[PDB]
Amino acid sequence: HHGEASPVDPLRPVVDASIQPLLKEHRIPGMAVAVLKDGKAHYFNYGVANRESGAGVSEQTLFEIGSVSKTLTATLGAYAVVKGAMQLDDKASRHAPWLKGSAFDSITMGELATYSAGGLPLQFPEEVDSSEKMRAYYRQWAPVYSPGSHRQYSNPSIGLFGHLAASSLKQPFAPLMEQTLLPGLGMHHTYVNVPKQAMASYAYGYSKEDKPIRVNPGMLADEAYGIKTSSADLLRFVKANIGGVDDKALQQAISLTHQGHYSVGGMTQGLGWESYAYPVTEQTLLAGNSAKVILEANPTAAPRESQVLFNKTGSTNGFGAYVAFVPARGIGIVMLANRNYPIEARIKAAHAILAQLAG
Ligand SMILES: Nc1nc2c(ncn2[C@@H]2O[C@H](COP(=O)(O)O)[C@@H](O)[C@H]2O)c(=O)[nH]1
Repeated sequence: HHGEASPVDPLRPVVDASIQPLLKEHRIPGMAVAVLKDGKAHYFNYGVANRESGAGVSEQTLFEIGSVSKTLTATLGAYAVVKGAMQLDDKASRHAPWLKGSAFDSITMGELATYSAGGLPLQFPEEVDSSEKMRAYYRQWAPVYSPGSHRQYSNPSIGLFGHLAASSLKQPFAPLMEQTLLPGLGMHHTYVNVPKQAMASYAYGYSKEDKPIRVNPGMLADEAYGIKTSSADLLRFVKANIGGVDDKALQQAISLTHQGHYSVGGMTQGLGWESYAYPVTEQTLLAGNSAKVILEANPTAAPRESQVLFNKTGSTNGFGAYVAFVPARGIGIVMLANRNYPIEARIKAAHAILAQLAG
């Protein structure tokens, strides 16, 4: 492209300098990046969304965001709190009579949401592939740790929280999310189930062997890791987490997702969101998002006292996402890739970009 005008956005060189080495190094087919600064959204797009169509990534491209979905699930849950349909200290079996008689008689909704129920695993056992088998699994589950004592990052945990939260509101999760929560968040290009009308915008994910893949149906996938969104919509969510929204209940729910419950090292666990004192060292940010924190059980420590950075990683077999933002500084970043590349790479690059945005 020698002789073409270079893009005019003065933030382009900052983003490029961090993102282009990322795409080359881990051979990422496409990434949509969106950045907030001084009340304005800046979109930077790289590569291709679908190798069959050759279509370039844009801020309208739909990516799987994996566990970033948990921030939306948690917001739905907080929304049920605000509406009075549940409290975080409710026993889980209050909201599901099929749970009465089990350990979930003594486990709170809050503990489900914050992966501190007592050692629920990261994933369902593979044989748990139906709603009936799911119910059986929960009723027979044996607590490993006492409730509240340990964080074990778990899809069955926040998955069940999302599920009972929607049950408290007398609506199935996916319609509730798409019809009430997401439109209130201004997220009109975000889906649990991507409709016919929007499929052409849906990227393919790409495995380590460069095979085109999309997320597999699994139990409570909708609740735990099943959202598809664009970088523009996700930046609207960042903005909603900073400036707020017009729906009064949704506004409260957003604030509730920021409230800390406990900490692990420098990370403080909120509802969905994980938070850090800002400015935050790269090492601290990497530690909070490390294999140790993600994969193994960690003891719960006292939460950080209520400036702050909020963040969440998301991954599926073919996608890698990350979002971080600092409300006190009006800055944020959304990075959505159609390849599941290392979390450490995501944090380092976001780290770097946010630091230059902070000025
Ligand atoms: N070893 C292992 N890693 C997982 C499993 N599920 C997700 N991960 C990884 O854990 C990290 C965090 O997931 P995320 O929070 O980004 O969805 C990602 O690197 C993701 O690929 C799993 O079942 N086993």
